[PDB]
Amino acid sequence: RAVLIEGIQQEIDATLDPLLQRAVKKNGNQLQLEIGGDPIDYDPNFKLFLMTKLINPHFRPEIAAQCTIINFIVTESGLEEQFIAMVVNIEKNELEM
Amino acid sequence: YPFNMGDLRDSYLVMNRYMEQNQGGKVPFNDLIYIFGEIMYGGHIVDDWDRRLCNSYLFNTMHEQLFDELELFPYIEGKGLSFKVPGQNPYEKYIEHIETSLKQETPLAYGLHPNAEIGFRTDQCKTLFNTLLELMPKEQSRD
Amino acid sequence: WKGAAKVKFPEQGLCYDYYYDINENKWNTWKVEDYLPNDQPLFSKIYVATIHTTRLRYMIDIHLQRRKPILFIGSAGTGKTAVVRDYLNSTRPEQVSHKTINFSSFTDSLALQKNIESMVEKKNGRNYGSATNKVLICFIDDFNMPYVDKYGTQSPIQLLRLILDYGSIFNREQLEERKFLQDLLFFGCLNQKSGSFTVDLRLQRNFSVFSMYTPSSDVIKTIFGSILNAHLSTIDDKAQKMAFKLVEATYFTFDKILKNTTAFAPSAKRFHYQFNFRELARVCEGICRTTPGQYSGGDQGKLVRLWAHEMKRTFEDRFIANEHVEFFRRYLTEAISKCIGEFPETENPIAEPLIFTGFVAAHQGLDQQYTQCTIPVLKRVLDDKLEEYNEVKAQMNLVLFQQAMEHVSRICRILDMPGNNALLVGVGGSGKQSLCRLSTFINGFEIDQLVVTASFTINDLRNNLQEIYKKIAKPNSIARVFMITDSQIKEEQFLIPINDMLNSGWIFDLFPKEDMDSLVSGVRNEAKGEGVDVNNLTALTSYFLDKIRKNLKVVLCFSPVGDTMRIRSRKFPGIINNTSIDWFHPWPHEALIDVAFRFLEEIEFPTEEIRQSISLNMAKVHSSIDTANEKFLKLERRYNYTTPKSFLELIDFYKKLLTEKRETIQRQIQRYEMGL
Amino acid sequence: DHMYQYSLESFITFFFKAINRTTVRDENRIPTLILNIRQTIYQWISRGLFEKHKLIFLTLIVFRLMQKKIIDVAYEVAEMDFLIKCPARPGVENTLDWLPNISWDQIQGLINLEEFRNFAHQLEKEAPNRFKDWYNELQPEDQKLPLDWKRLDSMPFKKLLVLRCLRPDRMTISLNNFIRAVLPQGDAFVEMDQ
Amino acid sequence: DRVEDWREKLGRVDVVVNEWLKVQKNWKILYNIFLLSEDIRMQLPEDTKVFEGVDKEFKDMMSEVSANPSVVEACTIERRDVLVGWSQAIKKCEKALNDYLEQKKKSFPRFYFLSNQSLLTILSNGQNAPKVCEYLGDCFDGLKTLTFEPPANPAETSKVGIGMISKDDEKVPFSSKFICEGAVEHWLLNLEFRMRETLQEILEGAKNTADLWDSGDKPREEWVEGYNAQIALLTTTIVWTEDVGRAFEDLAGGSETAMKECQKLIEVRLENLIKKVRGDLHILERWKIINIITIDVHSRDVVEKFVIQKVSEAESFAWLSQLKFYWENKPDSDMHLRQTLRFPWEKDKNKNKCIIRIVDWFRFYSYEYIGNAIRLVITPLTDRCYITLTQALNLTMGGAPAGPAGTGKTETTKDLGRAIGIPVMVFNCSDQMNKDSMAQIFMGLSQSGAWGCFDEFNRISIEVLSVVSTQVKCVLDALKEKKTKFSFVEEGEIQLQDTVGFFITMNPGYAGRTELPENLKALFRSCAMVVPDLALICENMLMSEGFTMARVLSRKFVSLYMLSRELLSKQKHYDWGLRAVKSVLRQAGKLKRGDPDMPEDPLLMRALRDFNMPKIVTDDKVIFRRLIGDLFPKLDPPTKQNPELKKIVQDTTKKDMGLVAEELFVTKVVQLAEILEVRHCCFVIGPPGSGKTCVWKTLIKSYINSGEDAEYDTLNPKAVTSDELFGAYTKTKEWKNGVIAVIMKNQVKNEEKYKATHMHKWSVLDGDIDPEWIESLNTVMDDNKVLTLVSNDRIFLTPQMRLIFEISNLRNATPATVSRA
Ligand SMILES: Nc1ncnc2c1ncn2[C@@H]1O[C@H](COP(=O)(O)OP(=O)(O)OP(=O)(O)O)[C@@H](O)[C@H]1O
Ligand SMILES: Nc1ncnc2c1ncn2[C@@H]1O[C@H](COP(=O)(O)OP(=O)(O)O)[C@@H](O)[C@H]1O
Ligand SMILES: Nc1ncnc2c1ncn2[C@@H]1O[C@H](COP(=O)(O)OP(=O)(O)O)[C@@H](O)[C@H]1O
Ligand SMILES: [Mg+2]
Ligand SMILES: [Mg+2]
Ligand SMILES: [Mg+2]
Repeated sequence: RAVLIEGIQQEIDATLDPLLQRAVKKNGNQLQLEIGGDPIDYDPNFKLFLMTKLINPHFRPEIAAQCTIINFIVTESGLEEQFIAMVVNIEKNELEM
Repeated sequence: YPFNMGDLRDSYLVMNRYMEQNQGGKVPFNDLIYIFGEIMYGGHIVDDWDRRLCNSYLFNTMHEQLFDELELFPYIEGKGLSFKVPGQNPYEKYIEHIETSLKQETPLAYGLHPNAEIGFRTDQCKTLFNTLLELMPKEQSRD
Repeated sequence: WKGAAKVKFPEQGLCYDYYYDINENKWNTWKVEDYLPNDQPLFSKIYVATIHTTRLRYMIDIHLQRRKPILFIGSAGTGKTAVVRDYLNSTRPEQVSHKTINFSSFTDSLALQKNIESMVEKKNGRNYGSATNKVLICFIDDFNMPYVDKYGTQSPIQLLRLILDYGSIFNREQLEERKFLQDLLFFGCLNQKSGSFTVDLRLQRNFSVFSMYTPSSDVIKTIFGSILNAHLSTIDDKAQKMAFKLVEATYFTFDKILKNTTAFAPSAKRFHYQFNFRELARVCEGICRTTPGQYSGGDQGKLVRLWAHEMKRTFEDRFIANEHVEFFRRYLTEAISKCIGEFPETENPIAEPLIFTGFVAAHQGLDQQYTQCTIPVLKRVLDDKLEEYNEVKAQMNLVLFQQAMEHVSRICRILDMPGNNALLVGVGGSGKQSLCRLSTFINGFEIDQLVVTASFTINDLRNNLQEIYKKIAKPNSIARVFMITDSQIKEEQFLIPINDMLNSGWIFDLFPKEDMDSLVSGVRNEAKGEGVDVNNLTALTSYFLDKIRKNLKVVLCFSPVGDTMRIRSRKFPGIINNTSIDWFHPWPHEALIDVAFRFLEEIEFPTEEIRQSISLNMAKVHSSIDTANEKFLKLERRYNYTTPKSFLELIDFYKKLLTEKRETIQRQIQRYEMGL
Repeated sequence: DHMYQYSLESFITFFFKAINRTTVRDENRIPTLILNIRQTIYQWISRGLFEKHKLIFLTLIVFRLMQKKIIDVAYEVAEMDFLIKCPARPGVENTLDWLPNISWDQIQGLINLEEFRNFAHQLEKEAPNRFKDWYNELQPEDQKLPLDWKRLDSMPFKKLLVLRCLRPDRMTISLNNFIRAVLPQGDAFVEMDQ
Repeated sequence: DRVEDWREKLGRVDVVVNEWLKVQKNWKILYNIFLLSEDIRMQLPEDTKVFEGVDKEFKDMMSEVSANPSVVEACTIERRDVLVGWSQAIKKCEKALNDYLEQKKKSFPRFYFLSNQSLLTILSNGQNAPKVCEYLGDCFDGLKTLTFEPPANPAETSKVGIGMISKDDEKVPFSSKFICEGAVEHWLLNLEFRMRETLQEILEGAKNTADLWDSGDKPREEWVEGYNAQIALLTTTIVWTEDVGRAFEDLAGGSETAMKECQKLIEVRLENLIKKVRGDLHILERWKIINIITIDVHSRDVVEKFVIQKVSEAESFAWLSQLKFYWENKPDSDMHLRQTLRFPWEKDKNKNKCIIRIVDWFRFYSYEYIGNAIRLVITPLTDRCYITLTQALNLTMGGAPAGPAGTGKTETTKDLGRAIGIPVMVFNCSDQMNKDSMAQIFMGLSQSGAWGCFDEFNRISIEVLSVVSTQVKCVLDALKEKKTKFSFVEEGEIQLQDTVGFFITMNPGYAGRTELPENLKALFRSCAMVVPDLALICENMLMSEGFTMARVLSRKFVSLYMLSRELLSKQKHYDWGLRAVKSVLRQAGKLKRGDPDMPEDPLLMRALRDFNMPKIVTDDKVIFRRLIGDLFPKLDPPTKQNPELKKIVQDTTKKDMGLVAEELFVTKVVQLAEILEVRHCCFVIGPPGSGKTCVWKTLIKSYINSGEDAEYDTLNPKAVTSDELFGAYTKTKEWKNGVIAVIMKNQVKNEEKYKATHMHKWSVLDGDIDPEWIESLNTVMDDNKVLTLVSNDRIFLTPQMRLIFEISNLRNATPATVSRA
């Protein structure tokens, strides 16, 4: 179905670089991408989430283009905007249902 | 220096063992200050200026006049705190006598000057604004 | 030293420029043999004698007559290697036997011993010298480079201090055998400001040290003056007087770069900004390409452009910051107002669309020109040649916008210059790899890229390299290019072979000495045809190395990110100095609108006015991120980065999302129209 | 300090607890909801805090309310920065007999704040008559500077600024007095669990 | 369903495969314990016959599976349940041994300090006595082995013991023949007692002849020769406590001189004993006499301190504090209450017993042989560290000496115990200590009245450390109640000998520290350990090397080296630490033994100046020469110049080298020759371009032109890799002879550097010294002339072979590496 890769702070391993390339090689009917030493078959509807527990990360520009960066950081007005929806659900529970 | 109730208990067990052997004979304060000061508060102290201090306290309190009422507070000549060692009374009286010593905390109790407290309050204020500085968030968030 | 007791100097000269003649007893001044023009195609073989180069040639003969090892110490591009590489070439082959050891940082005490053991024969007993008492020169170049361990002691250097003093290298197999070495000299070529700035004073003692000074206003005028005056005596009788005028300028500009250190100085970020002889050589090489027919006549304007361009594309290329590109063009239009002094019109010979290319003449059917095309002539030829590369090789679709047009132009130029290896620095996704493959196909050359698996070894690289060196060494050979990238170099060891290929000829010990006695033999039937001396076996080996150097181009393709290039440049001297750098900037606004519009073709749009208009907003968005990305680095510490590949993957996604969205409606609307 | 680490998940329960303990039904709720949440979160943290950090944490709150301007207090950005770290500029040897050199060195820092630019020349106008008399007195935070620097007493944060510079001993009591005045139900925050 | 059947088959294979590896490994151990041990076989006849029935099966079942090799064919649920059948029965015949070993540890409680492997070996060779004795070196402080009477039948090993041998080969004869009876743990407990009996028996003979060397013809120095090191020290300290006791009794009479005469007599015996260590003696009878010096120098320092403070009363604290050793038959013996009586002389109350008093802690001397181990110098700090620990043992809690590493916390606890007589065990706690491993230590400590010092106890896992408390508490809680038999946490009913003590030597600022739970700290009376005063250690080292006025000189000495650090130009090649002191004192000692009549001041002056000059640079020569001229004010130093070697060096340098023989050059060649004559390992350091090679090369070409062919194998150490230099195993396990190491073997014999007539061979190592490279050679750099390799092949460096290191800068060098050479 999917794979979440934890840690992965910065400098993505060389074995992922072929996978990180969105390119998949079409060997007739069955699709097969070359990851690691030996190429393995690749089925559709595969997801690969990478997550980085790191305040202010630094990526090589080459990697930032190859993988889309998405910053989930609760900071300043962030929480404020969560706590409103939180409070308005508890306080005025009428006209939220 | 880590001082613990075990260190006081230890120095009681040795004091007990030394007052069971003398009995009617005069007490050996000079023997008993070394074992108190140099041995039980040797373990902790290496500085050799703190060691001179640690003994001076002990030399002051522990002598023949201790059994008569004696100002435990060092060199209170004409200050007026005068916290004494209680005379012969029931045990219960000793705990009441410690509640009778003035609630007001003075550095003058330890032999330091009043103006030693004034320095501690300044050091207290200094340690607030060094911890506030460390935790002061976002640096005002610009303007 | 003009406090010199009884024997006073003549005035009007330094103490250096005077040797004491016994027969006159005067202090005559060093006499310099005026350059005679040879037909060396490699510019590295050309050697113009100066005052400094003769008074060193003497000092090398004075340290070879004795067994006193010499060390030359001077800035990265001062021409130390050339001074020694001339002397060793001019030695007698029965007196002296010369072999260079180019240190790589990774040249350990084992690797030096293998090089020295290969050089030296076996005398009687445990002794090892040359039989017939020859002098075995082991010329170290880049003496400083060897890897400085944590403590501060370079293993190969400490070995030499065991060879000079006691003369006894412990045999690394059988570590009991003393193995005494005899009749060796060592000729160092340390540059200050690279690797271990200085080597252990415990060696520099054993050596005689000889400064090689940064390029003087006279030394430049006596070298490059002598090369052009010689090479314009050819082209035309007029347009000589332009030689000294252009060489005056190429200095004037070169000086106003070195004197403004706050703009252009070698730094941690500006590690490749090293401006020394190397550049003036491949400016004076690019003017030496003028063929008599297509230049002869009034050269007041045509030359000075060819200059402006050749200058421009060995300095602009180098530069990172656009402030530095502006500073340069001010100097370059001061130089032309003083030295060339014409300021021909209101229109400067220097301009934006100044492009000179030798393949545009070829393609049409004109013979070995290096004349300027205009952009619209370059647009027809390149577009026609991309059609010709898609049709024969594996298909590569690129746009060819003016800035990518220029890039092929100034890579086809660096491949055409024989010996000169290209170095295309740019953020991964720039299409440096794709543009090189084009540039290579434009010229009659055949690109050889190694194919790295996940499990790759130094020995398998050394069979891929050895496969290429079987194709070059046959005589009627189409000069093979060698493509390397940042990803291809998995570990830092693989570079060691590559740095020895691009430094000079071919990587020492990639064959047995039985295979190389057959490769030499295949090029004996070519040498007779050239008219070069045969059965000399010194000039034939030398002539082959010149053919291998000429028929091998080494294009490496790095990115300037996280100082991975800087640490490579530090470790291997070859990479930066020996190759003609060309930097890949992010795509201009004018380019992006074109690139977007080519991909938006084969998508429907109501009034086609939209399709242009979208492609404006597709550029603006990608230009409007780069102005926010800069705002984001200044305001907070958070680093973001965009590449031209990032943009190319937007245009794809929009095209894909627009079809999906429109196909969902075109289905939905069909149901309603069918039903109505 | 280690083991003052609080989860978002744990905080959220105390934030909602505070909303569900409000007895006020929409009259002045939004005002009385804020107040209840501050006290609730404050006590929750303090119970965990050691003796020495309890005062530090309470000042952070009232300075972060000040910083975000939830409560109206006469403060300048530069003035709060100066209070949290006093730069001591040497150069002016001219002193008074009663003033320490350190106190004076801080005043030459204080004069860089546009409000207290003339505060030096003022201190050498009626020096022993007013300021010695002030500086000497026990509890000077409730006393007034009789060279018409009265106005500073009427703005509790600017006066708190002066006290650090001249007489730092009293700061820890002056701040405690200031908390109580400026913060809503401050008297209840400072007392807490006595 | 094909896959899940295959998964169940692999699932079955994984159980039976692990069951052989569980059995085979556990069988292999229990098999080896029974194999070749007819001793252990006859002891447990029930669990050995059962085991022989499980081995004979296992060999047959293994040869019946050899037909079906593959796991798929071999694996059956029948095979699995049979192997679970053995795991259960081999668990019983390992619990049988473990329960048996515990019986023999409980019978003779020093075994608890042997590794269980060594205990199994001794029990296996119960008949072969001389193999048992070998491992008593691990158990005991001294008594390495026993001597023996060569027996009747040469096939039999000798039972009859005629003497005991120390770890330095000092012999203490037994009064009669000590036979080795049937059981091992029985004749060892019989031996453990006999040790103390002989020691005790000899002390009666010592203290009778000790009162006689006051008046009688036999002096003090000639008397010490007769007896052991332990007994000749004890008897010296017993007659000191007597002397000072007779000096207080006289000073009660009013004789002011009594304490000054006491001081005079102590200081003459000390002087007369220093004149004995100067004259050529046997190395065993050096320490027997120098251990007496370090106690006598302290004896003096106490009676000085009594005369200065004017203490004219015994039972003042000053005298109670000092560690006293009495020799009385107290007719009112309080000793039966203070501790428990163990030994027969202790209970007799007719014969005189040696008793040890200090600040209301009086405990008999527990005569455990020590065998001339070196006693530490007694400092004003160590005097207090005795009060602390003694007070702790009287207050029935442990003692925790604490301070920076290098102070010797572990060594001062050991020395107190050694003085008292008691056996002191040391444990190197490595954070691998389990509950069980520690529980066994304490049980054996508790049973055999011994003292557990724990070197780096600070690195014990806070988990197991919280148990240590529960175990220590249980023992101490028993000692307060004074129970002879006490319940431990597990294996309850155990004997407690009263004299047990615990000492945790904690490095307070060491990294990876587990802070003791407050619970545990409240059982351990801490002590404050400071780096011992440099003055006191030098004052010993001076008296070791025949200096009578050592006290005064040693104050001059500490002053020089201390000021030198502060006011000279700090160099890496300077050593002003105690290590460099010892060397300069050794070379001053050889110059005292040469000319004893000369005053001590001009001789030390000369030695200090002579050896610190060649270390010292030009800038510092002019300030250092002045600094000596401050401490030694009016002493005019004459430069001691080798008159013969200086001439032959001048001749060689000119004739057969060619170099000019400058006065300052030959002075450096003479200065190298003098360094090489005493120090095997030399550093001819200097600036890059100077005469470093030429100086050692001219020395060689004098040793050739004076003595015999001095060969030299010049390797550049940094040039070759550290692996290739010493040599290491290839991919194939075959050890290659490396450069330095094959030179070190080739030089011992058979090469060009061989020993036929070569009076001085040496390998010159002319690279920069770095810590990684030199680390492998650190063994030879030290006092030991022993080189260790990766293959564990030893190369014993000859005394006529040197290591000359030619180095520009000691920038990467460790401060120790400089001191060593
Ligand atoms: N007393 C002397 N008389 C004549 N020549 C000398 C004398 N001492 C040194 N030299 C010469 O000066 C040089 C001294 O250098 P040397 O051979 O001692 O090496 P080094 O400097 O010790 O080595 P390193 O540079 O590795 O530390 C040699 O050339 C030697 O011949
Ligand atoms: N006299 C000369 N004639 C021709 N080319 C020269 C001369 N002096 C220097 N060069 C050129 O300068 C460049 C850089 O100098 P090089 O000899 O490689 O050594 P270095 O790395 O020490 O500068 C080379 O391409 C060399 O051919
Ligand atoms: N001018 C261009 N127009 C369209 N696509 C381009 C252009 N330049 C580069 N590209 C695309 O960008 C890709 C960059 O990848 P690659 O060729 O490996 O170069 P790089 O060396 O930058 O990694 C090219 O393969 C090509 O598909
Ligand atoms: Mg070069
Ligand atoms: Mg690339
Ligand atoms: Mg040398």
